[PDB]
Amino acid sequence: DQQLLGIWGCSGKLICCTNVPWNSSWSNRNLSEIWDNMTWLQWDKEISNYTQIIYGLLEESQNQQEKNEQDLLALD
Amino acid sequence: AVGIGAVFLGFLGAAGSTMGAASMTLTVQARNLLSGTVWGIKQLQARVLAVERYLRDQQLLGIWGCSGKLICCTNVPWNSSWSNRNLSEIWDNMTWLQWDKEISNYTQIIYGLLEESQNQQEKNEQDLLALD
Amino acid sequence: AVGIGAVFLGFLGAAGSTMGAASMTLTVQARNLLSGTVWGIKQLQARVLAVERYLRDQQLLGIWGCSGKLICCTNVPWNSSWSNRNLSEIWDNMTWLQWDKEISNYTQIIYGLLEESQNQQEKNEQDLLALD
Amino acid sequence: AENLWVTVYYGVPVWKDAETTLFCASDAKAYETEKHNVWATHACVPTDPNPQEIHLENVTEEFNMWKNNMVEQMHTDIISLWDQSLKPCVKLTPLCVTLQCTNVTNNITDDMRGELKNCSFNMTTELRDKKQKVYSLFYRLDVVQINSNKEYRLINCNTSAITQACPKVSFEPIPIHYCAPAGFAILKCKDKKFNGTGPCPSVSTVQCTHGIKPVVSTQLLLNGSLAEEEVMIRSENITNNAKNILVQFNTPVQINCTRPNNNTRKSIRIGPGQAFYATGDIIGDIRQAHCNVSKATWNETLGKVVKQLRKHFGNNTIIRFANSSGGDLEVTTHSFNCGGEFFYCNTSGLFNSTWISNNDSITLPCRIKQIINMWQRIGQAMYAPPIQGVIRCVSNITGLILTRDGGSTNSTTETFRPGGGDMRDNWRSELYKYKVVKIEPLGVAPTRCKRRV
Amino acid sequence: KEYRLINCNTSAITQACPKVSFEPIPIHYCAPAGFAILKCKDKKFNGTGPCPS
Amino acid sequence: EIVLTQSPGILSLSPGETATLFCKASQGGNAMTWYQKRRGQVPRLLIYDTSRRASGVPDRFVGSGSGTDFFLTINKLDREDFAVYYCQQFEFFGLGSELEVH
Amino acid sequence: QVQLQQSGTELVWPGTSVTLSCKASGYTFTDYEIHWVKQTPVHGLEWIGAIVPKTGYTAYNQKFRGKAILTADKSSSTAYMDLRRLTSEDSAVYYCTRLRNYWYFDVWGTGTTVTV
Amino acid sequence: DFLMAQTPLSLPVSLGDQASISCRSSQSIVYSDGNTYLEWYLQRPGQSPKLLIYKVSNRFSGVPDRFSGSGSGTDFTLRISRVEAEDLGIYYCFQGSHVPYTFGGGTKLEIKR
Amino acid sequence: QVQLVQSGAVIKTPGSSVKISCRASGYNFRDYSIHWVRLIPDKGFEWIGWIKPLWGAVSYARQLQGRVSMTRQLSQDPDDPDWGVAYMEFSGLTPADTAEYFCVRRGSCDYCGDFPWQYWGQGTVVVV
Ligand SMILES: *[C@@H]1O[C@H](CO)[C@@H](O[C@@H]2O[C@H](CO)[C@@H](O[C@@H]3O[C@H](CO[C@H]4O[C@H](CO)[C@@H](O)[C@H](O)[C@@H]4O)[C@@H](O)[C@H](O[C@H]4O[C@H](CO)[C@@H](O)[C@H](O)[C@@H]4O[C@H]4O[C@H](CO)[C@@H](O)[C@H](O)[C@@H]4O)[C@@H]3O)[C@H](O)[C@H]2NC(C)=O)[C@H](O)[C@H]1NC(C)=O
Ligand SMILES: *[C@@H]1O[C@H](CO)[C@@H](O[C@@H]2O[C@H](CO)[C@@H](O[C@@H]3O[C@H](CO[C@H]4O[C@H](CO)[C@@H](O)[C@H](O)[C@@H]4O)[C@@H](O)[C@H](O[C@H]4O[C@H](CO)[C@@H](O)[C@H](O)[C@@H]4O)[C@@H]3O)[C@H](O)[C@H]2NC(C)=O)[C@H](O)[C@H]1NC(C)=O
Ligand SMILES: *[C@@H]1O[C@H](CO)[C@@H](O[C@@H]2O[C@H](CO)[C@@H](O[C@@H]3O[C@H](CO)[C@@H](O)[C@H](O[C@H]4O[C@H](CO)[C@@H](O)[C@H](O)[C@@H]4O)[C@@H]3O)[C@H](O)[C@H]2NC(C)=O)[C@H](O)[C@H]1NC(C)=O
Ligand SMILES: *[C@@H]1O[C@H](CO)[C@@H](O[C@@H]2O[C@H](CO)[C@@H](O[C@@H]3O[C@H](CO)[C@@H](O)[C@H](O[C@H]4O[C@H](CO)[C@@H](O)[C@H](O)[C@@H]4O)[C@@H]3O)[C@H](O)[C@H]2NC(C)=O)[C@H](O)[C@H]1NC(C)=O
Ligand SMILES: *[C@@H]1O[C@H](CO)[C@@H](O[C@@H]2O[C@H](CO)[C@@H](O[C@@H]3O[C@H](CO)[C@@H](O)[C@H](O)[C@@H]3O)[C@H](O)[C@H]2NC(C)=O)[C@H](O)[C@H]1NC(C)=O
Ligand SMILES: *[C@@H]1O[C@H](CO)[C@@H](O[C@@H]2O[C@H](CO)[C@@H](O[C@@H]3O[C@H](CO)[C@@H](O)[C@H](O)[C@@H]3O)[C@H](O)[C@H]2NC(C)=O)[C@H](O)[C@H]1NC(C)=O
Ligand SMILES: *[C@@H]1O[C@H](CO)[C@@H](O[C@@H]2O[C@H](CO)[C@@H](O[C@@H]3O[C@H](CO)[C@@H](O)[C@H](O)[C@@H]3O)[C@H](O)[C@H]2NC(C)=O)[C@H](O)[C@H]1NC(C)=O
Ligand SMILES: *[C@@H]1O[C@H](CO)[C@@H](O[C@@H]2O[C@H](CO)[C@@H](O)[C@H](O)[C@H]2NC(C)=O)[C@H](O)[C@H]1NC(C)=O
Ligand SMILES: *[C@@H]1O[C@H](CO)[C@@H](O[C@@H]2O[C@H](CO)[C@@H](O)[C@H](O)[C@H]2NC(C)=O)[C@H](O)[C@H]1NC(C)=O
Ligand SMILES: *[C@@H]1O[C@H](CO)[C@@H](O[C@@H]2O[C@H](CO)[C@@H](O)[C@H](O)[C@H]2NC(C)=O)[C@H](O)[C@H]1NC(C)=O
Ligand SMILES: *[C@@H]1O[C@H](CO)[C@@H](O[C@@H]2O[C@H](CO)[C@@H](O)[C@H](O)[C@H]2NC(C)=O)[C@H](O)[C@H]1NC(C)=O
Ligand SMILES: *[C@@H]1O[C@H](CO)[C@@H](O)[C@H](O)[C@H]1NC(C)=O
Ligand SMILES: *[C@@H]1O[C@H](CO)[C@@H](O)[C@H](O)[C@H]1NC(C)=O
Ligand SMILES: *[C@@H]1O[C@H](CO)[C@@H](O)[C@H](O)[C@H]1NC(C)=O
Ligand SMILES: *[C@@H]1O[C@H](CO)[C@@H](O)[C@H](O)[C@H]1NC(C)=O
Ligand SMILES: *[C@@H]1O[C@H](CO)[C@@H](O)[C@H](O)[C@H]1NC(C)=O
Repeated sequence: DQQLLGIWGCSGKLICCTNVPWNSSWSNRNLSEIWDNMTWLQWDKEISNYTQIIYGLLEESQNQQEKNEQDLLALD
Repeated sequence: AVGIGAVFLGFLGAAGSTMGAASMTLTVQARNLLSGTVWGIKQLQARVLAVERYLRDQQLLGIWGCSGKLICCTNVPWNSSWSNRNLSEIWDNMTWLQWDKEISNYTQIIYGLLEESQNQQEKNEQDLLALD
Repeated sequence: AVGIGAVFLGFLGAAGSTMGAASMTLTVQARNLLSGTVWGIKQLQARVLAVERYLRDQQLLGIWGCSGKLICCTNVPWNSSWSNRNLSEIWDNMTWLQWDKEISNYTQIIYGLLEESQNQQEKNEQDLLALD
Repeated sequence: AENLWVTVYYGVPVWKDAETTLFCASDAKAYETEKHNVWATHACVPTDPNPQEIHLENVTEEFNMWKNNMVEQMHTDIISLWDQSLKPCVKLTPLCVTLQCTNVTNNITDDMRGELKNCSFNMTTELRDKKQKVYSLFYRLDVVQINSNKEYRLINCNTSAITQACPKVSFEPIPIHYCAPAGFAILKCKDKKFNGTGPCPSVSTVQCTHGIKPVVSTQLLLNGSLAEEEVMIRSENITNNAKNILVQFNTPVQINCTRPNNNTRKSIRIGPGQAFYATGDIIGDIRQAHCNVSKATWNETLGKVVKQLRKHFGNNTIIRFANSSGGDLEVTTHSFNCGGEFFYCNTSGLFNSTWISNNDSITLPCRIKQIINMWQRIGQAMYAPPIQGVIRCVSNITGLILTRDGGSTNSTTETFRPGGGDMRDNWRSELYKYKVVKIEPLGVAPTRCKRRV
Repeated sequence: KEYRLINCNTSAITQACPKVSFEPIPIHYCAPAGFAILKCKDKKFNGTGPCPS
Repeated sequence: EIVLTQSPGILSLSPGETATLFCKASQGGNAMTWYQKRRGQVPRLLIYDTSRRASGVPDRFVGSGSGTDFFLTINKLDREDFAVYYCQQFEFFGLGSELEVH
Repeated sequence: QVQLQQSGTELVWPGTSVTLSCKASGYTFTDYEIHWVKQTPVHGLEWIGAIVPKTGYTAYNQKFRGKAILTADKSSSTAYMDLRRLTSEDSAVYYCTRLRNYWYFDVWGTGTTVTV
Repeated sequence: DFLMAQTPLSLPVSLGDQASISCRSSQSIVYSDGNTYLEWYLQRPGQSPKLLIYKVSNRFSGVPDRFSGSGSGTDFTLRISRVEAEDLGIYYCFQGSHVPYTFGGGTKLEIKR
Repeated sequence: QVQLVQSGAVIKTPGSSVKISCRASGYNFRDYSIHWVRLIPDKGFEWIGWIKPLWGAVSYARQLQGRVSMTRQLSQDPDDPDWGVAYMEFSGLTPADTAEYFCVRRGSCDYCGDFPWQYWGQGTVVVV
């Protein structure tokens, strides 16, 4: 699990962000209802099919971020 | 003929110096912390106890604000009731052993304070990047 | 019928390519590094030797400036006496194996240089946040 | 720009040569065979299907089967599991006793010899105070004469202990897939022609080795993997003679082997809750075990190997064969196991030919021993239980193990003799395509970018 | 009249050491780190299905 | 087969000097082994694998050579160094070179 | 429309060098992996090699090792197979074909006979 | 390396009858995604190879449901419900799972009288 | 240490057969080869043959086949796993067979081959 976070953008932050938007086809739930209505168990059983897509998307997005940051510090 | 600076830079060499000059080495201590028919059982539980300790300390830093920096800061001020020592004297007068035996009662308060302070920092940073 | 890009992106697939194009994959190598009555002893010491290796490499990055970035920079310039190769040729001409056999003598100098440089960076950052 | 900055790279695809342990994995249909009658299922983890084996390009790697490891620890592990398959089994320490033996009921030839002896002896019972009189049959090759009358004994009983194999466990091979732990990789030379030393351009990595069935054959390695198109010969140094020559020939050649005798076993209770199996009666014709191969196939395959040899020994060269010179009984033959019972079977009907620079079969007779000391241990022996019925088996002969003679003093004939000796020749005929390498990540290289503050 | 033990035709036999006792002691089972153990605190629970408490 | 030929035959020198024994093989490509035999004594290996010395061998014995031409050079001849010397490849033998006290 | 516009039929000498072209037609060039199929009457079909259009990453069969060299033009969207030091076994029909990853060959070009 | 023995290598059969080709690999040619990437081709004499069967159960988009495939592990079976004059050419079992890719021998479809 | 005790000199008639033992001690006898080699004066050395005692797998020189015989005996006890006995029965004696014989063992390094014979016996001279 530490390696899965390490290949992602955050190592010890324990609360992260990224640069891939949420596909509304995954959830189509209201933003207000998800934080004040559901538990993590039923959230897991909802999003449990949409798995290993989001993982590879995080890998791809921050790989692209790594090459962009390398390019920006290479031009400087 | 070997030089005295090498055994100053040796493992646990700076245990007798002041803490301000002992700050100039930590990596040797950190590196020697890690790895360097019936008996292999005892060997093996010793090795996994060592790495269990290492992961516990890495996790205690990971829940804190600094992961690999090895020299950190935070956002909780020092309570003068803990120490009431001069700022000049602590870095050039005392060793780490007597510093540990001084502050050894004031333990698990500061730990929870670091946890609380950077939890609040996490929610503040989430709020600042949420409004943006 | 399977595609050639998949086995390009397979484990150790880019060992023959140039290093500039082999830069486009490291995560598969890193992931396959980690985990994926008498005999379980041998099993068990193999597993803990693997994680001992992994912790050694994570610690060598941790004492360096980068922990999870997997692509780093630093503040020590490249000595041209080490390589004296053109900048264009190294990324589009050589493989990592022959690069390793070229630079394999110049080892443990660069390690200590990284340690020294970012130790100096740590004390400079401490000084800058101390004056503020 | 011109201030080039060193940068690290973690997870560089790069390796070095190393030596480490392995990972023993088979298929789940070994676990379908239940109650641990299959050996290598206690420790042997179930495999996975579709194992990853992906190609690698523009790559030159030097291999060696002779300074290769993983045959060493495999030779360790097989004898280790062999001894793990005996500690549940039963000792025969009460059995070494005076044996009243005599000839088996047969029309006896005064000049030839029968190979079965009727031995009656005292034995313990369930109870201590009761002694009993029991008989069985034995081959000539396991009793010797002690000293009028006639009294024999087992040959091991002056010098070693002895253990019966449990009749639950079998001795057929199952394919062992060796695998490497995380942090290592296994390479494979995919070249067609590879004498066994030096570079191989066509390589590919793998996670687990292919199917390896463990055989035991002192000559004439059986059921092995065979070559692609040519017949290949491999060695370490062909001009050295005492080093062996491995011959992997292309097309498999069938062998039939049988013991035609109908065989009854008999249980004997040694003591409380003990057991012992022994050859009871033999129903039918007292016959002799043997093996057969096809004549013209053997001729054609020998023609192929003589075609392949003459590259190494001069093109105008006479090559002939001889039977093996001598030594132990189980190196004068090839020695195999069939249905859980061993055979030491004479091979002089094969290596007796010559070759010039220009429906029938071959039958060959066998012998059957019960007690063995395989790998030549110091006080360790092994009894083999008698099995029922009439046993035959069919195997694909795959390779040969040869030795050039020490021919000095103006000879053009360079005759060969088959001699195996070490089992590690048989093993090195299987893992010759592989080697183990250690991953070392965190390479380093200059580039043109400086870290900001 | 001559008797024998019943096991002695078919099995071996071991005396228990008179040091060791056969009284029970309470065994607390526990889970390693990474697992948890749950407990249904309901009054009525026939043994299958949901438990709210 | 492999035929060995030793060129110096009988080499007579004074002690303390250097000397060079030479051997020549029919087939090139393999290694060369050197043996010393003194008078009425058990022989002794000097050089194996054409450059490696045996146990108890002082490094005033230097073996070299390539192809078919192979060198056995001795620096600072001790009197005990004056003996008979053989070259062998696998089972074959040179006929022996005699180092003699001039 | 969607067609592998191949090169012309080549009638060459032994030992010479030649270049076979394959223009992608009617689709996106820079994503669909290009393969080459040898067709002799004696062996039938053989796999020559493969090239990635976007990165130029090539991999060759062991038979063709040094025999064929793959280049590609992202501008003219055209794969190129350089065939050097030709022998009579090169007298064959070379097929340009395309796939995407984990899928099949859908489009099959003309098939260019090169006779040595 | 992962070679394909294609039986038969030529199929003379009348019109309307079924067709069955057993192509057997050396061993498991299954890729790590579970799919046994075997493909079946049809090269007419004088035309390009049109794909019959990819992903053995599946069919080519446009090639009819007369065609089908089965087989696993080693033993593989192309099946055709009825053989036509449009079906003529050469059939191919093809290991499409690893580089280097291997073709089978091909099966020249013709008409037996 | 490695000790290679032969037996002493002996005189035999022509056409006879001689038997030479060689007792090796100080190492694991089941692991290394044993070579026989000879010395005729004014003939140089001549190689005889070799034996692996693990099975007694022998190989003889060509121009002496049918004449020489090599056997061995291991030490089978759990107390002395070191000493072993090689033999050589040389048959068909001629007066040209008057020679000194040696039983030798190779060196034990990693780059040691087989013919660089490190350890040597004291020599057994037979006159016919
Ligand atoms: C080179 O490679 C070949 C290919 O594998 C190999 O040949 C095989 O050898 C093995 C062992 O010699 C053979 O296995 C035996 O086969 C017989 C026949 O039954 C099988 O075949 C029929 C028809 O093919 C099937 O219908 C049937 O289901 C079997 O598959 C079996 O009778 C044997 O089983 C007995 O022995 C086992 C050993 O443990 C027991 O587990 C088993 O339960 C049986 O023993 C029981 O019954 C006995 C009779 O009452 C009794 O005496 C026992 O004590 C016990 O109670 C066994 O499966 C296999 O068939 C061969 N393959 C082929 C195609 O024939 C070569 O051996 C190999 N070369 C070398 C040198 O090893
Ligand atoms: C591996 O397999 C091979 C062949 O399959 C075996 O080779 C043969 O082995 C036998 C003995 O091991 C060789 O010797 C023969 O023995 C026969 C039996 O001898 C008895 O009977 C005769 C009278 O018949 C008595 O005089 C004698 O004292 C014995 O009591 C002999 O009869 C044979 O003689 C025949 O050949 C000679 C020579 O041609 C003739 O002069 C005779 O008249 C007679 O026809 C012979 O002596 C036999 O020679 C071997 N065959 C070959 C081709 O050489 C191997 O023995 C076997 N390996 C092992 C370890 O057993
Ligand atoms: C039977 O044939 C095999 C294969 O030819 C042969 O094995 C090789 O022997 C050499 C002995 O020189 C081994 O040593 C290596 O040799 C190479 C090439 O010479 C070099 O890389 C090394 O030696 C060099 O370096 C030394 C130190 O400076 C120099 O003194 C020396 O002259 C060389 O320049 C290295 O040591 C080699 O490892 C083996 N290879 C294998 C696969 O076994 C074997 O020796 C032959 N048998 C006999 C009995 O000679
Ligand atoms: C191995 O040797 C043992 C030695 O004990 C041998 O066991 C004995 O064999 C003999 C002959 O086979 C047995 O004698 C027979 O016993 C049966 C049972 O009681 C009788 O029915 C037999 O009588 C027949 O033959 C008589 C001969 O005159 C006739 O008169 C009569 O009408 C019957 O036809 C015969 O007496 C003896 O009992 C056994 N003993 C034991 C304990 O088994 C064994 O046979 C040998 N086995 C082999 C494979 O060589
Ligand atoms: C099995 O065990 C029995 C019991 O020990 C053995 O029988 C005994 O054998 C000895 C010698 O063979 C007998 O001694 C001799 O007896 C004869 C007959 O009385 C006598 O003439 C001699 O002078 C000598 O005393 C002994 O009596 C005999 N005892 C019994 C009870 O049978 C037997 O030899 C063992 N083996 C077999 C194959 O049965
Ligand atoms: C087994 O086959 C391998 C090749 O698959 C052989 O390796 C190489 O063989 C060649 C010629 O057979 C050797 O080339 C020679 O090199 C020397 C010096 O470089 C040169 O002077 C000669 O003229 C010749 O070109 C090459 O050295 C050799 N490589 C190695 C590492 O030995 C191998 O020799 C074969 N095995 C045996 C025992 O011969
Ligand atoms: C290789 O071939 C040779 C020649 O065929 C075999 O040598 C032969 O071996 C047999 C078995 O010993 C000899 O038979 C004789 O048997 C009687 C039995 O009493 C014995 O008294 C004799 O002294 C001799 O042993 C036969 O004479 C012999 N032939 C020759 C020419 O030596 C040899 O056995 C074969 N190798 C193998 C492994 O079988
Ligand atoms: C070996 O001999 C035994 C003798 O019992 C044979 O077993 C008998 O076979 C017949 C016919 O198959 C049956 O009617 C009997 O019931 C069997 N008896 C027993 C005790 O099983 C056996 O078939 C013979 N084997 C061979 C290969 O001939
Ligand atoms: C090895 O082969 C030779 C010849 O192929 C066999 O020689 C036979 O010798 C006997 C002498 O008793 C002759 O009667 C035969 O005619 C010879 N055979 C042939 C084909 O001419 C010799 O027997 C073979 N070795 C063994 C052990 O059988
Ligand atoms: C020994 O090897 C031969 C090699 O031809 C095997 O024969 C073929 O085996 C495959 C798979 O085992 C079958 O699909 C073929 O039909 C076999 N060919 C023939 C002509 O039967 C043989 O099975 C192997 N094993 C034995 C015990 O002979
Ligand atoms: C154990 O005893 C047996 C028989 O008493 C020995 O075997 C024979 O020993 C004689 C010499 O006494 C040899 O001539 C035979 O060749 C041996 N036969 C076999 C089959 O080995 C055996 O050597 C003894 N072992 C020990 C360690 O004492
Ligand atoms: C999850 O996906 C499966 C098939 O992928 C589907 O059958 C199931 O209904 C899905 N579950 C939810 C909660 O959408
Ligand atoms: C530490 O605390 C204990 C009680 O909490 C007290 O008795 C002791 O004196 C303290 N030590 C120091 C050095 O203040
Ligand atoms: C590496 O260094 C050693 C000595 O330090 C030298 O002998 C060798 O030639 C060097 N290798 C390269 C490739 O420069
Ligand atoms: C017993 O065996 C010997 C030697 O094998 C034999 O001479 C004798 O004929 C056999 N039979 C009898 C009844 O003694
Ligand atoms: C030996 O024969 C082969 C063909 O059988 C030939 O290619 C080779 O040149 C010959 N060698 C010599 C030295 O004549």
